[PDB]
Amino acid sequence: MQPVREPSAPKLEGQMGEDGNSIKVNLIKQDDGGSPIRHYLVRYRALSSEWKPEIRLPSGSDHVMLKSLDWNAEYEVYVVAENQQGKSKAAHFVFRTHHHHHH
Repeated sequence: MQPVREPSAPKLEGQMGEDGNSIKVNLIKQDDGGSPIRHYLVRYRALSSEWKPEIRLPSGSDHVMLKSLDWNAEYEVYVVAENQQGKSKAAHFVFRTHHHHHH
């Protein structure tokens, strides 16, 4: 267990949820550390929405698609990886869409 370094923070490309009420954030797809990731945990909150505690994902998930979040208002997302020996540093991003205005 000792030579296993913890995983690196998850990757974030901020791929806009054109789908509406949702968004796509990239996920680790390889062994960043000393052992592969086991699970992923995502926590997010919006201006009008609660801090969802965890969105589960398995090690073999290239991305995570979140939903039940504000789209016409601002929201924040935190995501971490959990490998068989420890956890990754959190990565976080903030987003809002549908902010088009007449010009």
